[PDB]
Amino acid sequence: MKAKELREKSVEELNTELLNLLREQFNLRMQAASGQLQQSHLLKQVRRDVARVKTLLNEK
Amino acid sequence: KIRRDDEVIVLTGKDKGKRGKVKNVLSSGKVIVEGINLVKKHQKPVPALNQPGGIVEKEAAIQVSNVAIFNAATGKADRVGFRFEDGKKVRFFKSNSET
Amino acid sequence: LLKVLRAPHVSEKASTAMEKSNTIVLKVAKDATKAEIKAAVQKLFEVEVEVVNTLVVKGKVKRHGQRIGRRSDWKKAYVTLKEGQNLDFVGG
RNA sequence: GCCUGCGAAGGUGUGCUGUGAGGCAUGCUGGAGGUAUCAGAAGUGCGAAUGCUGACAUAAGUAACGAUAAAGCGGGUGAAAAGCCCGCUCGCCGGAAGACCAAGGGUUCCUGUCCAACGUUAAUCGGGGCAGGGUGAGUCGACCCUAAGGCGAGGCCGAAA
RNA sequence: CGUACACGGUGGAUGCCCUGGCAGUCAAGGCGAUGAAGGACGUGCUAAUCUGCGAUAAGCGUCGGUAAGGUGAUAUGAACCGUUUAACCGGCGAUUUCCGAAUGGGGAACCCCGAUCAUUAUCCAAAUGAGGCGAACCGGGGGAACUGAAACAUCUAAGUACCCCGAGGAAAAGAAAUCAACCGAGAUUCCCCCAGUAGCGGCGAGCGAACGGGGAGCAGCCCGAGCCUAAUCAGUGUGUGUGUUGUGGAAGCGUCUGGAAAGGCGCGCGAUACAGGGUGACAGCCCCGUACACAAUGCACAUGCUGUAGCUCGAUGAGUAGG
Repeated sequence: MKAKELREKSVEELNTELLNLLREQFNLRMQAASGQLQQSHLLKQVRRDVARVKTLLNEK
Repeated sequence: KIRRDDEVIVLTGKDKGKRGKVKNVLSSGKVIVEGINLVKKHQKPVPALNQPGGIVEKEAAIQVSNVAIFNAATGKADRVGFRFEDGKKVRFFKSNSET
Repeated sequence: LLKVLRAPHVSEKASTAMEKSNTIVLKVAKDATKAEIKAAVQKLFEVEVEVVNTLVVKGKVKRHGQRIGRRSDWKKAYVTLKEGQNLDFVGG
């Protein structure tokens, strides 16, 4: 997701997104579980995404 | 200067004649041209030199003194590849003297 | 819900448990008090937990020579469900 | 104003010259620079302070290892076993080398794999080296309180910590 | 077993090199209650250190620059990012945990609040100040001794060492009830000189100016009443130059030696560009770079402008002069 996408989203859409992403990062906690399916990319992106939406939420 | 985006033409080493694109430039002054490689033990097309060894520094290690990018002069070398968005660099590139 | 947890558990130790005895192992965040770990569990896991216990651990320095250790491990927490079902999969 | 990888400076051995300080040549090594003249610049040329620091020889392969004085005979494993393990025999300690703890120390605990270093001999042993694993209380303790006494604030004194 | 040498060793000197120091010069110069400096603990797939950040954690966003590669020092393995143009280098904004001047209270970083002093005061902390830090410079106070005098009580070292309080980027002084070669000079510091002179001193040892002159730099002005107003005050617009840093880009012959020439010899060339570095050996013409020009940042001080506003009359400051 890019800043452009978040801005277009509605106030509610940014809330459901943050909650959904928070859901992602958590299932991503499988790192400790030593899961294979895991991938460092999205793991590091989820924290940025939830951050971006959070910052734009403030911009609003 | 030399850029990894420029195609080079060897002229001295045993790889004299081979054409290829640079893969990276080191602070040491050695350049690796795409195509100039060696055959490892288990037959793996990986760039390097020649002599028995263990962990090692990749790249065939080529000297800029024996390579051939653009070089206005009576030589045997021919065409070479080269940014453009600069504009001013386009004028120099257009001049048979600068680049 | 989906806010605090890490690895379900490990080999023997966190295996002898959950075998048949109603108890579950799971790595929980350090900041995680008792409010959660009885929510974010019992919520996700198809069950209801009663007693809750959050442990704390950490190794230390040394182990080598003229190097540096100074660090700190991290701590999972046991949480007994209730006479029902064990998470609905992992276990016995 | 000259020399040099058709090889310098330095070093080792050797030849020659000067009363000498010193200069110079040859061979080997080395393998990069090094001089002569005149005119300067100098943190400029040493055996000789129970001198300072580091290194090293002789002394010497010489002085030293003892109340919980305990090991011995078979066997197992192993390339190797006087001190790793099994059995037997024989002993030591008893307010104690027994059991539970405070302070203090702090992973040194357990398992597996090893041993170059450590264990004043050896080690297939280890509190040694490496990699993992371990310390799950409402009623135990902390947490809470106060004693001698201390501190901060107001009051009072060139000034003030 | 004595000595010299040879081969090998020990050892590390020596010779050469040096990504370090030492010294000088030019430029530039403050940081913090919108809570800093420092420290602690964290943060990278693996990371123990250092560095960078800090839980949006060796990073996120915007603009500009730059450029096709890159994922800090580490040139590992895996993997990933980049042309929806990243890496990397520069302005402004957002976020900015806890302690810390912290300031509720206690406390070896952990638990609950504008603490203390003070001003204004709608006396409600309601509106504000102080309480810390910073290499050493300037100012204001307190003030030794060893030592010299070849003893020592003046003197000397000292008004130094050390103690206290406070400012700035700079401080103190200053327009003369002065000087005193005169029908003369004429605000104050500082530099040179005058002087090692005048003067002081068991006149023993030692101590020690000033006026003036030559320079640097120059500026003079404010308190009772009358009257009236272009100094001041408030606000607006808002730079030049200069200084610092960053940025744009082509080109290599012959013979000999050599593994390779940036060698020797021969020939030729550029220069508002007779710095340096790199490149298989001493390359001004092989590459960067240097003239040149551009860009960013700081400078921002100033100037211009709006509304304010002259000038006049008298006196001139006692517990002081002085004892």
